[PDB]
Amino acid sequence: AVIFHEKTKEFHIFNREVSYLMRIMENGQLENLYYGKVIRDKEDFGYLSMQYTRQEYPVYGTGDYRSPALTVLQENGSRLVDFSYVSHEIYKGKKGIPPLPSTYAESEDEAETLEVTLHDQVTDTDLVLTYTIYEDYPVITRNARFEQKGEQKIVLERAMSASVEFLDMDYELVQLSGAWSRERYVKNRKLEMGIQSVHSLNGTCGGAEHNPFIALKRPQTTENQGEVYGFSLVYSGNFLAQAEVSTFDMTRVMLGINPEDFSWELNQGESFQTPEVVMVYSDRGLNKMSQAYHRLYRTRLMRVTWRDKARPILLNNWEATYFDFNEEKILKIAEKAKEAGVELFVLDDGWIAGLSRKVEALGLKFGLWVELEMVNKDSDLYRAHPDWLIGAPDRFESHVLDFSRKEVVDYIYKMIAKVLRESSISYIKWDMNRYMTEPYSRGADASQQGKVMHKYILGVYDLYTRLTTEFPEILFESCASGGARFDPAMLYFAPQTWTASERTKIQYGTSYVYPVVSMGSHVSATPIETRANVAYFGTFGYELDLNLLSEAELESVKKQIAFMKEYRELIQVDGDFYRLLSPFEGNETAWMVVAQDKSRAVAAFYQRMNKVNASWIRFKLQGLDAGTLYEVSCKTYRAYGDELMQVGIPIDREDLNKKGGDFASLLYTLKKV
Amino acid sequence: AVIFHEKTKEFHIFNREVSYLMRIMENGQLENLYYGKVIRDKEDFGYLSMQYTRQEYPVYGTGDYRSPALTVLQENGSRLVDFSYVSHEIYKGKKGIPPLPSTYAESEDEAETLEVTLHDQVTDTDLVLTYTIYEDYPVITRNARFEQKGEQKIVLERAMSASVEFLDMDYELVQLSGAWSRERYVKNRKLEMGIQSVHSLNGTCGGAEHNPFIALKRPQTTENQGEVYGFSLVYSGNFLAQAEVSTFDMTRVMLGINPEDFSWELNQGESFQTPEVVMVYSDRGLNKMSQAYHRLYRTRLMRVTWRDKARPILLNNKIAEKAKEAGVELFVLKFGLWVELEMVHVLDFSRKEVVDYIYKMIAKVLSYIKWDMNRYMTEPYSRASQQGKVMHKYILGVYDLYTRLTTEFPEILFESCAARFDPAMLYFAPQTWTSERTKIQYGTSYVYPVVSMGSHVSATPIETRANVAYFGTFGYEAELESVKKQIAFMKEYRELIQVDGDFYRLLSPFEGNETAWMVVAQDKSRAVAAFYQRMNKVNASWIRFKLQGLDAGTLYEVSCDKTYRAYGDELMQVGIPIDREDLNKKGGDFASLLYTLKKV
Amino acid sequence: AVIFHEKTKEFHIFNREVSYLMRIMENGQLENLYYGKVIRDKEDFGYLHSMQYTRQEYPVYGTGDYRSPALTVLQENGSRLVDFSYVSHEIYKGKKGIPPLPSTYAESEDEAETLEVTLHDQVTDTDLVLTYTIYEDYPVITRNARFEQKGEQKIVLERAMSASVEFLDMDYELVQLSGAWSRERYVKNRKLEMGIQSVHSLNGTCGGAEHNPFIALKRPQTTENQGEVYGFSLVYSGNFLAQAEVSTFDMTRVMLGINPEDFSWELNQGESFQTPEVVMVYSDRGLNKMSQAYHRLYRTRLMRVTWRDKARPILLNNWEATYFDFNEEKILKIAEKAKEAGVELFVLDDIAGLSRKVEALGLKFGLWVELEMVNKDSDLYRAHPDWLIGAPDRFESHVLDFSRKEVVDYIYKMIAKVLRESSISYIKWDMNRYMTEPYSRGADASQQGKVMHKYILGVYDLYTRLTTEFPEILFESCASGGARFDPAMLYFAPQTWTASERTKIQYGTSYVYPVVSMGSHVSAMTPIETRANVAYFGTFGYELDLNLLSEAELESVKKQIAFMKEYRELIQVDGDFYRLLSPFEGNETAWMVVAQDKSRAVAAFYQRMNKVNASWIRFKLQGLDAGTLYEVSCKTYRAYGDELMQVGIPIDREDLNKKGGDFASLLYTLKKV
Repeated sequence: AVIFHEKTKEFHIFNREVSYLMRIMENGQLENLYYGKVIRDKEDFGYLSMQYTRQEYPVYGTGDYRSPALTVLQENGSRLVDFSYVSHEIYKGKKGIPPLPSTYAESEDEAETLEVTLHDQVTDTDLVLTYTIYEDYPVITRNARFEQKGEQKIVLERAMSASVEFLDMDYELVQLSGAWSRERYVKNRKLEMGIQSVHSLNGTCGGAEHNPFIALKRPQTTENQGEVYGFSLVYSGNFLAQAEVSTFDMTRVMLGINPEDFSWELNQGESFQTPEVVMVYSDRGLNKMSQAYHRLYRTRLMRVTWRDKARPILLNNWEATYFDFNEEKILKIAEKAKEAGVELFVLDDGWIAGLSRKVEALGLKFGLWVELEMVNKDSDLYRAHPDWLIGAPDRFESHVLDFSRKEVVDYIYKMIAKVLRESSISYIKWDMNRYMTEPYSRGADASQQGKVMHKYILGVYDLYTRLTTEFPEILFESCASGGARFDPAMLYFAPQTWTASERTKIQYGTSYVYPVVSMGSHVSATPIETRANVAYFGTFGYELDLNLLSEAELESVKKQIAFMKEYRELIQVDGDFYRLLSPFEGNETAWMVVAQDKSRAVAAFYQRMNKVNASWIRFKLQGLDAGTLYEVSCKTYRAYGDELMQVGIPIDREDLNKKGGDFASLLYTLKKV
Repeated sequence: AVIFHEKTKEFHIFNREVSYLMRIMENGQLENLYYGKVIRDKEDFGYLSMQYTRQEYPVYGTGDYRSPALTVLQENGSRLVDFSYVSHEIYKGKKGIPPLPSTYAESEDEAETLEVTLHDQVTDTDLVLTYTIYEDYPVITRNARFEQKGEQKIVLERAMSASVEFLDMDYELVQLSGAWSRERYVKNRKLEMGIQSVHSLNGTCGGAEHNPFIALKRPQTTENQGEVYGFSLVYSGNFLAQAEVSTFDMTRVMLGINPEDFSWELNQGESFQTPEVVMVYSDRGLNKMSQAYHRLYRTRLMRVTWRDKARPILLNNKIAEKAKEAGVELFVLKFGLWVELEMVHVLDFSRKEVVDYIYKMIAKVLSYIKWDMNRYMTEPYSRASQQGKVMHKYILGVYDLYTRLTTEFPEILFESCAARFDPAMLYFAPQTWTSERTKIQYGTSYVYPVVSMGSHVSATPIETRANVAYFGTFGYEAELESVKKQIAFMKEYRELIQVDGDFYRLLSPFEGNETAWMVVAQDKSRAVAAFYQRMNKVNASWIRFKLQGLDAGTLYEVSCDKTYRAYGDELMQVGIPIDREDLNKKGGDFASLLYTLKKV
Repeated sequence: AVIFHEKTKEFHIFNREVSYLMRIMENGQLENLYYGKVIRDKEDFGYLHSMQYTRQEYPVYGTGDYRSPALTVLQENGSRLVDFSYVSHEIYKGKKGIPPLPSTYAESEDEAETLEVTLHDQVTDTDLVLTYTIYEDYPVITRNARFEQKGEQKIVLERAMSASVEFLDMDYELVQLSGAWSRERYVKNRKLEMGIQSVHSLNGTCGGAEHNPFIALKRPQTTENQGEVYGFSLVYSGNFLAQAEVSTFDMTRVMLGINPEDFSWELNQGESFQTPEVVMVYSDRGLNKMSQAYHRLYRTRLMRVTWRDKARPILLNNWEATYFDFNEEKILKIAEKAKEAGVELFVLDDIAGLSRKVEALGLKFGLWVELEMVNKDSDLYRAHPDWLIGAPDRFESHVLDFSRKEVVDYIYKMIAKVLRESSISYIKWDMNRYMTEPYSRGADASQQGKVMHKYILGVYDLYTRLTTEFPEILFESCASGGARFDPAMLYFAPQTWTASERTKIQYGTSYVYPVVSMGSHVSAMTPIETRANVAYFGTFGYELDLNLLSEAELESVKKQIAFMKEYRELIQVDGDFYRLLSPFEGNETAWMVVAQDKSRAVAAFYQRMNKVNASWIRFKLQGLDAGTLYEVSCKTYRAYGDELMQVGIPIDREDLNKKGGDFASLLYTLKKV
């Protein structure tokens, strides 16, 4: 799928519906030509002065006067660098960057890879650019890598993964942002002459106010037609998503790691790796782009032994920090299992090895709650190794343990593994609810400062690596209270995570890029029916006390559990998410799930505020198969596919008025014949 | 006046037109309380983490999670820093910045100054914040200074000049952007979560891409009513103008020099001075802000010589040619010259050797001299700890060269061309060089005075070009007698257009195809107005263009350059009727008209 | 305030705030010149000077007219062509009064002027009179028309518009007030484009049931505090037609009047026709000042005297008593619930001895009465089957005819017989049906074109005679529908009937109606306090069942009654309404009332959606003097007027949270020193 026309010195990245053209300029740099819909192969695209050309990896210190993408600092105090093409090679299959998480390929003819090498002469460093194209998907990935061959000591202050340029300034930025309890809201803004960007500086976790995602769509693009470009970045630390335009009407969008406190330094024989981006092109709409992400992340990125199974039905329990009484817990589960029929029970706080075997023998699994920090009073590390705590000297400390140093990592792994080795724990839940302040390391030289954030992230990554390669049979939750680690990397390590009108808006916002399975939803102590109807789509759980609920509620939860146990196979692992109505610019939301052979479906309709004496409603589905006699239920009638998609399902708005107040909802079920 | 309210530790500053208030908080930092319309005095404005409060000089790494305005690197390798109030004092006047240009006060009853000292104990560094309030105008200036008293070295990585915060995001950023041949086109955008900014990294030229000026206005503000805020930076090097809104709807703007390739080292006993910013508030539209800026720049900024004096008419390309004296006062090839003192391919003004060499070389041959530069910069390196100061030192070098020349020869009038149209040059070079020129002049008039722009007439008829070129400095580059009549007119009104007048903008080239402006004397005695079309139409409706900034009292004589008399009120509401296809099509497209409004 | 410059033949009406300027053309028609800000009087306006392009006062089709006409008369020749010419004019002082319809008045003959111009046609020998009135110390102008027949020829009228105002440019917006019932009188604004934009009402009876007869025309940048805005209102209750039309030459034209869909009035020798009145208000400060002008004018010079200054009484209603004709339970009610709580008016829904008993307890009495409706069973039907309204050989499904005088006199005799014996002091008239088959069985073929305009005059004269016989009875001109809410009913009946979907209705309708006319009520999700906080503004009333209520509620109702009885003098009869925040943009609402002298005020605001982790709010008020110190909150502090207007009152968002959920209210009160 990759060919090199030697006569013109240009490349071509084929696919079924994606094309990418590159060329080697006279100066020796790399220039883009086209990127979008597929193009038939031609032998010469010749017919198609910096600051006026589209580059692949710009560098400051030349005629180009826009924002750069790379910045080095030599010993003599200069920021000038340039370097050109020396060699390249075409490979087959993903190789994988070792220290960082990434995607992978199972077979051999599933993907293709191109690696091109560029070399600098004055400072003697090497830069390697990697491109990857997936068969059967419209997805392209890229990254970069630095290697030093000479003796000079260089310092890296700016390093971005990707850089893409266009020739037209008529687009419409899209971003996901919001504070906690209202996070991942959809915002969109028009491009204007200058700079527009989003970023994050929380330190410990990823973006808590912004999400490492950014889109670029035409003004007329809607859920069903139009052009759209999507960029996603695989990282958990500080980042920067910038999209500037120039007065000459050219757009340049870049992703990468935040250069706010990046001061990485290289020596001879050392090397540096950078996170990779994922680019998807869709000419049919946001539905198609979101489906591309859903399929790719569900299949090619999540850990094996969890891609085909369906998640269990958890049942946490709230309390007032009572005592460690044994009989009450064992009686509680017996009630829950015998009656409700759930399949997993989790204990919280500390309120235990012997307790693990009893629960398993009863007919259900077990789970725990863990947090990884230290306290200045009783952790005994404060009186054992005071320096292991983070914080600069002579500065007041407002605690978080230092994961930069390898010894700490090993201490915890040897300690936590001591607990995960004799009991039958099959579920655990990681927590983090603190922001990094005063990021100074007491175990590093003054010249090695500025690597602290990246080293911290690498440390948490390799701790997860060791733990999950030692005990490959348990499940993980990314976060419990922070709600700010919702990034693809944690999905690679922890298969899921934690996130009613607020819930509807949040889920609609977050379904642009992440799959439905990874979303964690629960039912808390508005009738239970609407909460169940909104919590069906995703992981399903309960946080309730069985004593406080009457028998009618027990029958209701039994029915709900039966329904979810029936349909979770379709909803989670084999389906396609379709968005129909938007919570924004309206007061109604709607979505549905359709199997891969167009044979079953589940559609839901929600309301936010009651309307009196309003108009009647038509509910138009999508994604079905025309010319197939579907049978709709929930009252049954039969209808063809095309007319059901085109005239919609009638909705009697008095019927939802009976269902409740201000939070009515409905479900529908389809079949084949 | 300014008061310090020692009981509650609050500082109040005001010109009877606006009221700004600060407060010393618990940890010794400063806060912001209110900034806008003037308010009276109470004694206790007490009823009114760090990431939610409003501060006027933020620092990163102590709980704040937004872009900081200060970043210093210490030997230990850390980048953390704290400052606390230690003392304060009050001046009367304006001491001014020794090494950098600034606005100057002449009498001591014209402005009052506040200075607050903040001290850091770990690095033994001093921070001084300076505020100035002008009497008779609603303007405020700020800057900062850094002093080191200890022994260890520290390095400045980012030093901004201002930081102002609000409590709502309901605004609309106004910027002034463009490219070569089309500079300074007005653009509007809506504030939204994230960061939006304008920057410039060109080199020696001062804002070749965006002019260093931003505004911030309500959605409903037109040219005649509404609120507006104005920020202007007096500098010629690389700059940056952020505007960030958080998720709690808290806007925060900041101005300063670009931190892209800035790294200043401070040793024992050393000092660093930052450029000064100027703020203006208005509650009656953009016009009020425009007159405030215009009057201020040409009142206490431009040289004391070319202030009450009009500008000479000029001509470009010997005694035989100069014998054609049709009213021309000055010739360029009295006498004027043109030089390029910076190209040889670019000199290095950071060192003093080249400065002295060129000074002697020019003073050897040294009433009108120009200055040209046609290249930006390339490979910013100088022949190891001072490599980051090259841009700022180059700017300081051209600044001191200008100072020496203007101190030596006090009469020679200098211009400038390249677009380096900053408020810096005007301090040394009082004037600068600049159909299509209609939109360029309209945009530039938001901040700069009308005398600043240098207009010329090239070789469609000539009358329209003359009409558009009257406003500014008039110049040149069967028909000769018309040229005699043109210079006859310009010599009659330049005492009003140039020195004593107020500029008003009536129609807008954007969102239309008309353009209208006019000037008015200090009192309402005389005026001149003009209305330029662009492309002629057909079956258009009748026209009745009105007037503003005018007295609602006495009579006027509307000499349609047919004379009729009318009161001020009507001229405000009904307007002057214009008959399309009778006079506008009489000349064709690009039609223009003039008017006069003598009083009695 | 009116001067005729006979040398130039132009009129000039001015009021030290507005200026209307007219001219007489060469062919005998009237041409407009200017309308807007006041102008000093000059000696001549010659320079301000093809029938389709000139601006004409009262346009007529034909004779070169090509836009929509304003007058259309049919003659026996079959022609439809007329023209008029100026013959005379008259000037005097004080309003005179249109006898058949209602209108504003002047009480001192030094507060108004008048101009009457006469136009004559010779082919048909008919006369037309145009009237103009100007109020001193108000920016308001009125105008109407009148038709007279002199010759023996017969004419038939098909179009009759009350007014026609026209401008020079299309840069405007249209502000209409339109909605269905239970969501009535919203605000929809619409731009102007080449063509026709209009609103109308074809309902047979009541009218104004989906489009209130009001229209505005404001600049695009006009807000509640600055801008230029025009106002037009129509004093009528039947079918109306408000039409704004623009031409390809960019010249708007707005006209009001009667809907000509079923208007076929004819004029015989010596007859006459009178058309309704329009009211025009110009404001240069904004919608607040325009609304204040309407409020003051309608409250003073249009509402019936003997009620313009006294405050309305607190009333109580009982509908939840179901339907049982027992006795002494109502006595126990009025004795120990209503009287004790402090309500002075007790309204009974659906003899004479009971009324006297109620007065002994110290209360007034009320009643409910539907007048224009009959049932086939009703004795009236059996005895007089033709008195109804309908057509032969047509089905219908019963409205009683008022075109005939016999029905009017019968109804008046019956109702006066009822009222004389009892001590009634409050009556609520009702009408909850529309008119279908508008045909009369008493007129001949020629007169079957005026019944819809005729019975409106019938009901007008019925109220005239009733209210002049009993000049001490309050009237409420609605009980279900809220469609008779227009100025004429206000002239006859001082007031009428009307949380979420109520704080928006009131905000919408307060543009052109004083807050005295509001028929607010309290009825029993939400707490009682937040409903009272909305019901305070306007007439206060209760619709509850005090028998079924707990003591905690009866302890708060007394406080509510005390507060309303304290502040109703300020709120109703002497105060200026100010609008601060609008519900059609955000999710908050706010208003306040200020006394005539800046001495005291009351403010409040509401929210509709509960928010979490939101931003700070500075509730800033206006319409107040920056003179002195005053503030009380509910403790208190002190502040100057200017500071209070510019920085506002801080609001702690936690305080709203504890004051209930999703519907939070606050009340503030000011003082002098």
